[PDB]
Amino acid sequence: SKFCAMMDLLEEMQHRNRLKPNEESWTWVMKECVKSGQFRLGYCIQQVMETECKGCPADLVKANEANAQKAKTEGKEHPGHLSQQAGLFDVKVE
Amino acid sequence: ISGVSPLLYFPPTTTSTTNREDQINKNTNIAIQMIKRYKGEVPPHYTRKSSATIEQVEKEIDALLGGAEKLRKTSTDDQPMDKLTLMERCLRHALWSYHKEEGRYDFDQIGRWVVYTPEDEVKLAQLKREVEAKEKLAALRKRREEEGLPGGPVPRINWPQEYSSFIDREPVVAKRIRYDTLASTTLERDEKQIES
Amino acid sequence: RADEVDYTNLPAPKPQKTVWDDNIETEVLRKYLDGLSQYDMEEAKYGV
Amino acid sequence: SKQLTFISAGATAAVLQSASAIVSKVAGGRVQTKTAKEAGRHAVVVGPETPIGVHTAVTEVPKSAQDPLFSGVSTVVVRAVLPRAAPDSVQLRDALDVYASAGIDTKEEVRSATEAFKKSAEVAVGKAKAKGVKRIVLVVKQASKHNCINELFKKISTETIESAGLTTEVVGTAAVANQLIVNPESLGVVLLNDVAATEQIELAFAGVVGGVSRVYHTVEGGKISAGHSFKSVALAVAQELRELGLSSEADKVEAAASKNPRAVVSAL
Amino acid sequence: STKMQTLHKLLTGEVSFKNKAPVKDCNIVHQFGENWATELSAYAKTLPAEQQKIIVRQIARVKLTRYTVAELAAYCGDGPALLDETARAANIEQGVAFVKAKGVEAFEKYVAEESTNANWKPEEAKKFIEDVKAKAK
Repeated sequence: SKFCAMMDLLEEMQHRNRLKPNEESWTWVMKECVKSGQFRLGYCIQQVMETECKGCPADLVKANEANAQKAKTEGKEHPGHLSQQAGLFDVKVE
Repeated sequence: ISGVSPLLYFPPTTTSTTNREDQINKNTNIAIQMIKRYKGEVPPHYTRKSSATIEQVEKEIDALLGGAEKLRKTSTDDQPMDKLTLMERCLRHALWSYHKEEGRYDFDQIGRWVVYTPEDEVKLAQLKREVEAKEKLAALRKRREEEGLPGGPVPRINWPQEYSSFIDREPVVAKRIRYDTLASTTLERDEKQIES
Repeated sequence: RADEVDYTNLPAPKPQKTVWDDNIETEVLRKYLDGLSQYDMEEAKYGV
Repeated sequence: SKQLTFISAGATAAVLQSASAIVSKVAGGRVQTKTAKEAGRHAVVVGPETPIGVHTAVTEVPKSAQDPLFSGVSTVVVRAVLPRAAPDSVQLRDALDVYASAGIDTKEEVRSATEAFKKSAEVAVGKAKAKGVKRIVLVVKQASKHNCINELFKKISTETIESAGLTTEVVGTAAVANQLIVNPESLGVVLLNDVAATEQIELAFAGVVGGVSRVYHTVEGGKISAGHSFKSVALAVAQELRELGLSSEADKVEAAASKNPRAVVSAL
Repeated sequence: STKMQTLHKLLTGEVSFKNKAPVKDCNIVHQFGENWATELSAYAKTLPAEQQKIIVRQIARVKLTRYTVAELAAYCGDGPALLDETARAANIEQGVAFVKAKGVEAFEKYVAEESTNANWKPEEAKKFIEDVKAKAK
C-alpha cells in the first residue's frame, strides 16, 4: 500500500527526526488517496490539512467526493459482508 | 497443466440466437412452477360479505377518528389507554397490515402501527433490507444493460493463473464453460406474472 | 544408490475457492454463489 | 406399409438427412420413415439429448463393430433415465434435489424416481445374470449438489441388486470414466445414475469403442435404437431393420458403416 | 529399470497412483516425462510378444484419454481413428466463428494467450491461425 508507506515515512520524520511535515507532504498523501480510490482516508487527510496546514487543494477535495458518491451509486460504500444480518449463533468465529 | 492439450479453449457459445425475452420467459415459467409447488393449492374462492374499496375504508376511518380529535387524550406508554386510542390502534393496524400484504410498503407507517413485538420488529428490518436490495439490483442491472456488460454475475478470476495452477486441463476448461455460460444468461423472471 | 522417487506419488491439485466481486448482486445471490463455489471445489478434488 | 419413427434430440440436420437417405436407399420404399418426438417400438433417436419416454439407456460392445483397439472387451454400461418432462418444466433429476432444499414436498417425485430406478436396476441385474458377473459397479457423481438424487439411487439400486443376490460397488464419475476408457476389461456391468456427466460418459464410451448404437428401454415396453454420429446412426438403423425382419439389408448397412463411417450412404 | 517396470504396471492397472488418481496422459507426462511413450516402446521390445501388444494397446488408449469426456462424446462418435481430424475441424470452425465475431487482431491475441495457456508450440499456433485465416477466405 502506497498510503501506508508514506504515513510511516511521515511518522519517522516527525517523531524520530523532529521535523514538521509541510503542505507539500500532505498534498502528496491526499493525491495518493484520490488516485487509489480510498475516499475515507481522503476525508481524514482533508481534516489534517485543514487543521495543521491551511485547508486542502479544493481540486482534490472535490475529486474525493466524486469517488465517494460513485461508490454510493454502485453500492460499494462498505464491504458487503458487514451489512449481512447476523445473530448470536449465526456468527462464524474462525 | 503439464501436457500439451489437444484443443484451445473457446467460449461454449453455440446457441448463437438467445433473445433476452426467451430466457426471462423460461425463468418466469420455472419460477411459477416452483411457487405453485411450494405455496399449496390456491385457496378456495371466498365471496366478500360486503363491497367496499380500501381507499373508501381508509377515508371512513379518517372521518371517524377526526371527530374525536378534541376529545382524544395524551398518554404515556405505561399509562392505560382510552377508547379512542384503542380504536385508532386497531383500525390502523389492520389497514397497514392489509397494505403490507398487498405490497404498498410504507415502512414508516408500517413501523408505527403494525409493529408491536420485538420479533415483529426484527421481521420488519428483514423486509426493509430486501426491498432496497432489489431496487438497487434492478437499477444496476438496467444500468449494466445501458453499459451492455454481461447481465449475469462474473467472478473475479484470473484464468491464466488457474491454467498454471491446475495439473489437468479438464477441470479448468469445465469451470470456464460454466462461468462463460452463466455470464451469458440473464437471471430474471417477469415480475408481472410473479405478482399476478 | 538410494531411493530416487515415488513415481506413484502425485501432488494433489490444490483447490482455490472462487471469489466473487462484492456488489449488491452478490449479496442477493450470496447463497447461490456459495453453492457454486462449493460445487467447484468438490469437482476439483474428485476430478470432474 | 411398415413405419420407422425418427426422433430428433439435439441432432444436426446433416445427421438426420443422412439417416433418411440411408433408410430410403436401403429399404427401397417398402417401409415408410415418419418423424415424431416419442415412440415405443421401431424407433431410432438421433442426437446426444435423451428423448421423452425412455427409462433405461443400456449400451454394449457389439462383436461385429469392435474397434481393433478394443478387441475382445465385453462390458455393459446401463444409464438409468428418469421420466423426461417438457424442456421448460423442471426435470425430475433436478427437482428431486432442489425441492428438498426449498422445503417443498417431494413424495410423488420420489415415487416416480423409485419406479425408474427399480426398472433400471432390474435391467442391469438381468444383464449381469446373463453375462454371469457377480458384482456390478454403480456410478454416482460425488458433487455436493447431487447429494439427494444419488442417495436415493444408491439406496434403491443396492436394495434391488442385493435382493437379487449380486454385489454392488459404488464409485464416482471421474475414476470410472478413466477406467472405462483405459482399462474397460475390469468392468463387467456398470450402472450410471441419471446425471448430465453420466450421459456424456455413456456417449464417450459408445464412441471410443468405434461407434455403436445405444438401446433405450421405454415405459411402454420395448427397445428403440439411438445414435449420435454417422456410423452410430447407421448401426442403429441396421439394427432397427434387422428387428423389422430384414437381414441382408442390415448386413449391408453394417458393412458400409464399418468401411466408410462418414459417407455410408454413398458407400453402399 | 524401475521406472519402466513401474510404468508397465501402472498402464496394466496393477499399480495405482498414491491417491488413486485417474491414469491419464497428463499425469503420466507430469511424472515420467514428456517422452514416456518413446522410452516405454523401446523398453517393451525386451519383453515377450504378449506384453508388447498390451503395451501398444495401453499406450493407444492413454493417448485417446488425452481428451476430455465431453470432447470424446462429441467428436469420437464415428470411431477413434477419425477423432483427431474431427476435433481439429471443430476447433477450426470455432476459430472461424471467433474471427467473424470479433475481428482478427483480437483473435490473434486470443490465440496467442490460449497457446500460452495451452502449452502449444509457436509453430503449431502459427499453423493453426494461418489455417483458420485461409479457411475464412
